[PDB]
Amino acid sequence: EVQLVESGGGLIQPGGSLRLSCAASGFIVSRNYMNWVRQAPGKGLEWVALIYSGGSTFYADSVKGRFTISRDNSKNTLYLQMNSLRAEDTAVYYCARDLVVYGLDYWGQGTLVTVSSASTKGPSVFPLAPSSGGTAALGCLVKDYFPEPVTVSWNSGALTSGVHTFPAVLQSSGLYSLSSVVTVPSSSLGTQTYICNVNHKPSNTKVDKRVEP
Amino acid sequence: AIQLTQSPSSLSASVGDRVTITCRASQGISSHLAWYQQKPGKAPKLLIFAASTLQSGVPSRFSGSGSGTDFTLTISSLQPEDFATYYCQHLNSNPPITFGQGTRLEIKRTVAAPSVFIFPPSDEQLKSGTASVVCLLNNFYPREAKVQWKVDNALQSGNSQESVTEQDSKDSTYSLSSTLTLSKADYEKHKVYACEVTHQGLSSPVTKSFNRGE
Amino acid sequence: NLCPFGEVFNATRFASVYAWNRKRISNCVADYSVLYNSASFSTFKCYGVSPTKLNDLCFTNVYADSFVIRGDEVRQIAPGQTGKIADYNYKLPDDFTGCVIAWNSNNLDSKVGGNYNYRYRLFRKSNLKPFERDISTEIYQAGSKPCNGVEGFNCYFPLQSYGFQPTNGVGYQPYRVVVLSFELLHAPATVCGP
Ligand SMILES: *[C@@H]1O[C@H](CO)[C@@H](O)[C@H](O)[C@H]1NC(C)=O
Repeated sequence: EVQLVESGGGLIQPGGSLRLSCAASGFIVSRNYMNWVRQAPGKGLEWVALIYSGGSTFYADSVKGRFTISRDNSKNTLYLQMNSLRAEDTAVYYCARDLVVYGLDYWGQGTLVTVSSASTKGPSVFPLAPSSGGTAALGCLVKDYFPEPVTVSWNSGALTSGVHTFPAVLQSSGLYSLSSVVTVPSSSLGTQTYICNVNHKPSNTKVDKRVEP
Repeated sequence: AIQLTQSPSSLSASVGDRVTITCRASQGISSHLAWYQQKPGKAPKLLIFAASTLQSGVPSRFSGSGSGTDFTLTISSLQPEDFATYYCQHLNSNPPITFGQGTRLEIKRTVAAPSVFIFPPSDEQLKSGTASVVCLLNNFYPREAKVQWKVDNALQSGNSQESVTEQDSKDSTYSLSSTLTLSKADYEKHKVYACEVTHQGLSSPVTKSFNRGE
Repeated sequence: NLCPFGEVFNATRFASVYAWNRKRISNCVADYSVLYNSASFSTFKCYGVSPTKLNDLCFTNVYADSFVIRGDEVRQIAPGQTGKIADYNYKLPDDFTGCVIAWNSNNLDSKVGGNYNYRYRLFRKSNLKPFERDISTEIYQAGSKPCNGVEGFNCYFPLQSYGFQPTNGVGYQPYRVVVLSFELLHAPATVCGP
């Protein structure tokens, strides 16, 4: 029941500024070594910043002078202030608790930071209706959004077997698009409702789409 | 100062095999190395620290060894859920820490052929002014698969995009979606929309099709 | 009445850095110049005073602190530094007056299977004051659940061994450090040069 919960990521114009937060439970951040690590899309892990319980801070060369790591003891929270953001800073940012000789044992879930001049756009959601007593397929088409990410679930999380949510594809328009599909028994098409729950945090778009035969 | 180089960069092996990844440090770091497992979309998970100590809760089929410059991670009996990218880290007690570049591990298994489905554009989308047609290949192995869009038997090219899931953690198969995009105007010029699938598990190509307006 | 420097520099046994050793030097004449150019010393840095000039000064007391760190940490033994050594093991003040002397000891202090006798403090709550020596072995509490002197999750032994192997990169090899401090009080001077 140790958890680190990150927030503050999203879309930011080049040269803009952004503050990430990491809210911890199960340990006291002011008593620990803490790191930010980042992962560019499709690439490896890059260490970013480190704060000591005694208060000393250290930084990767690639962020020196632009980033500041700090903490708030009362809120048990770790911060990453990022100024003068450039395209090469686009990454998922993780906070982690550091037992230096014992490795990085707990990590947040990651928050994606996209540094781009493009506008944010919420998706349109369209049903992929089941065709016409074996195994049916149905789905949701999540179309034309920016930036990543979207989250998709089925029946408010109650349906997970046979779900496939595909990695998004960038379209020549510069907008993302993806599908999420599920296979169910044909005999349940008239008797069970199917709703895909689509959330696009950067546009605060929330959509529940019923997918009827 | 320290560069860490993993080897090989990717690799495939069957359930029950014994797998070994190596990490090579440019100078002697003596035993200050950790191993992490990263599953798609998830944070890295600590497996091994001090080069051979199992992190609490981690299955004992994972073990590490080595010291100085040459280290190894071993999975004694590979499991489907061990599909991941694995990273080594220099456990530096002063900063800089560094990571290796990663080693991608995929599960080998028996050929499975895809179930194919085609979905016509929804009426809601057509009301907007665009039409997408979606073809789904479900639960196949191996990853290589050919999807050909045919529109009134004209092989379409340049107006479709596909996407593949990561390998499944239980059945170790893949799935694929291909999306043909058209304007509503172009969509209404044609009648037979069809999706033709080629895969090692299919004796002959499978085609799924519909006629617009049925 | 020549100064017992051979007792410090040629001591058969050196302290771990968290438990750094201190020697009072008093009532002798110190010929620093033979040390300054010894070239067996990879480090000889002076603060608030000048080398090539030391033999011409007089001091109330001289302290010689000595310990083993890894060569990559020797830069932390200086005023105004940060890091696990300066923050939690051995801390020089801003207005330090004295000299730092260091040298590789891989041949003595490194063992084929690894030497684990030398240790440093990894876990501590805040920074040492200057010239503070913390030798506590209390279990360190990383969460809010107290430890009651058992090791476990969020409950860590605060000291760790270096692990000096002879294959180590030169930055991770053992170095011996001697820190001379020059105390100039309002009393007569007891250490001078020729
Ligand atoms: C330490 O011993 C060496 C070898 O016997 C000697 O050359 C050196 O002068 C000694 N250092 C002292 C006495 O400070």
